[PDB]
Amino acid sequence: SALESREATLNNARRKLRAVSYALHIPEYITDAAFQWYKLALANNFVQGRRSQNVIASCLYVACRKEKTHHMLIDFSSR
Amino acid sequence: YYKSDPLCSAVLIHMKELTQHNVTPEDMSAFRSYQKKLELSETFRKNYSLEDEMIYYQDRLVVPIKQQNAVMRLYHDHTLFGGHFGVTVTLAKISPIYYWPKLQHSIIQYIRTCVQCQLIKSHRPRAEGRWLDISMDFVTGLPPTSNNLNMILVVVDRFSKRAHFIATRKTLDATQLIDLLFRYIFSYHGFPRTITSDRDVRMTADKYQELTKRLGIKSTMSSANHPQTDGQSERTIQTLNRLLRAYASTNIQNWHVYLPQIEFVYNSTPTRTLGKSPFEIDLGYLPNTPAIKSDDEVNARSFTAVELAKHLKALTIQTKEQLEHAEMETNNNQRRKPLLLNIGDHVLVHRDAYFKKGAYMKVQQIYVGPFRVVKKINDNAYELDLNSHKKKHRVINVQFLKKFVYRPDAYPKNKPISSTERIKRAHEVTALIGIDTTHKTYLCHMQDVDPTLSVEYSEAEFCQIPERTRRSILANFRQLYE
DNA sequence: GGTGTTGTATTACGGGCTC
DNA sequence: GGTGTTGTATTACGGGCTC
DNA sequence: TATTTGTTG
DNA sequence: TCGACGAAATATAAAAATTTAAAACTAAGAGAAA
DNA sequence: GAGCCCGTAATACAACAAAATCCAACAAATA
DNA sequence: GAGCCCGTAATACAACAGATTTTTTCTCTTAGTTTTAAATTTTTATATTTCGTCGA
Repeated sequence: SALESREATLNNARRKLRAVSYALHIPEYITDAAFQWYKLALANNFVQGRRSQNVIASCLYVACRKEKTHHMLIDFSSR
Repeated sequence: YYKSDPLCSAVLIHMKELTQHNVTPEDMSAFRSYQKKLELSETFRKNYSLEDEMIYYQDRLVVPIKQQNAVMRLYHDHTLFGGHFGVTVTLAKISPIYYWPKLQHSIIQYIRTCVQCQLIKSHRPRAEGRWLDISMDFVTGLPPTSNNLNMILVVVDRFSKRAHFIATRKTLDATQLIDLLFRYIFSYHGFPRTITSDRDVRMTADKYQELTKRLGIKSTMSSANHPQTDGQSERTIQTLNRLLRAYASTNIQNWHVYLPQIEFVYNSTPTRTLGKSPFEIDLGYLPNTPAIKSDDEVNARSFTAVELAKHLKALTIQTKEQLEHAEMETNNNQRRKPLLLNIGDHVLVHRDAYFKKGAYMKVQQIYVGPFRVVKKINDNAYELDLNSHKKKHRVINVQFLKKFVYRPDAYPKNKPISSTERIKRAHEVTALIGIDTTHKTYLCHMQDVDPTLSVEYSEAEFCQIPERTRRSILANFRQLYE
């Protein structure tokens, strides 16, 4: 179904976001806001051809920036 | 109670013989005692934490076989402060402190023996409330909703004030015969003795008489002219407005879905008039479980489930509706009711964003989305970013300002931004307000967003939707307006 | 006329001891 | 956290009689 | 004479 | 070992102009399990 | 002990245990 | 009674009762499609980062 295809993509996004968050040490509500921003990105005809780490890093950064915190893009790019 | 020394010649110490094995002078002809002990002790129980010269084991005394008649006599004699009351209340108050193995048989045996001592002479052969007088009502206008379902039958209890929204198939096809089938489909609660639906004179209630003659119920569905003293017409009026508000929402996953939640929330709210909520005005239990866990989307095995659950938490909308319509304020205070607005909160502005024009029979009342305020000039001139600062497109008067754009919990969906967003989210709509008078632009209500926010549609993405019903309802709203 | 029937863990009953 | 459960013929046990 | 159609380990 | 300068990397807004993924989105295919 | 009537009233015993296709093969029914 | 060892020996309890395909959703797995955005050039003034080099 149309709603069935969304769930697998959202599950993959959640898995990758949690995998990065396990090394970023960010709280739960930041990850929740990042996942809702990822849902908004998919609703905006999500940018295809981009690397997966780029878009999840952008969503994680905008979620960590929407509340005043300390994380820097180098920490996102430290692998 | 009667004594602190139990009589050992009974089943009590024989049950106490589970693991301590005191002594076995059970009784004369004790065939029942040992089989009862072995069966009801070796199989499941393993209870009765043993105590010396005590029968507390649970928190109830284990009354002996010899002592039961005396304690029941002292508990029942009205001269000895017993009351001689009914079986139910005596049975309830006799077992928080007494165990009485086979309590019910002993109680009913004592009652059927002592009835000759105190005979009761209530009349056997030959007065309102709790599904005795009932009334059901129809609705007038309602969308087809993807399965030609355009009907809602509210059934208002005359006493308990409990409603039931049913018969959501068709306006006329489920009105001759199937309305009897629908009254029968919620009549598993019970068969009312009188129905006073009060909608119109019908060929129905003749076939209803056929079913109640096929069964033995003496019901009647006369509904001669109307019951209308003071309040039932008011109840109908206030009921239909909420159902018309359901009419004014949810064009996909329609009101034929999640209507039970609407019924639960309606009968869960306290009436505030003459008593409490309908689920406790006749039933008396079942807290509503208000928490629906509208959080933790990152920990979710099914994200469609949490999306629809976040939709399920729209009960705040219904409660706000029935609280504000429970529906006025203080006159002439509204001019002073605008107050000091702090920098940072999102501000909603009226129609004159940069152009003020003749909006299409305007019922949107603020017409656009929120913006952020950064500076204020005076008490009647606030700066907030709408357009480029050419020709002063930045500041407007406070009469064109509002304050409140909050509660994302009650409104799950965000604000759509782009056309490519709008193409995909186009098939999630609530209402259509009016075409923008400039050239062609549509103004609409979307679903699961607050009605204050509005979303702009053009004809490019307007061809991929069920929009026939949208401009149909806009046309009949224009007919009502002019 | 022609219409259940044994394998199997499980458990109950006698010789021999303490009485 | 999460793990059987009642409908049904059939049969067993007290008041009242003979003792 | 081939294709069916009742019932039964 | 503090000062002095050179210089690529980005944005930037377009017009463009060949190859490279690339991740949503369908669609078998097995495996459950009343 | 010894049994009987009668009136309740316990009492193990089995049914819910997904539903419905045929497989192979006797013999009836036409046309 | 009261139990125990051990050695035989009865003892109710259950399996054989035609076996297989379907029926209706769901949920990983794994290969094919589609839309779309992106790898090397000009370039233009702006600015800051990070090397990179040089000097007394």
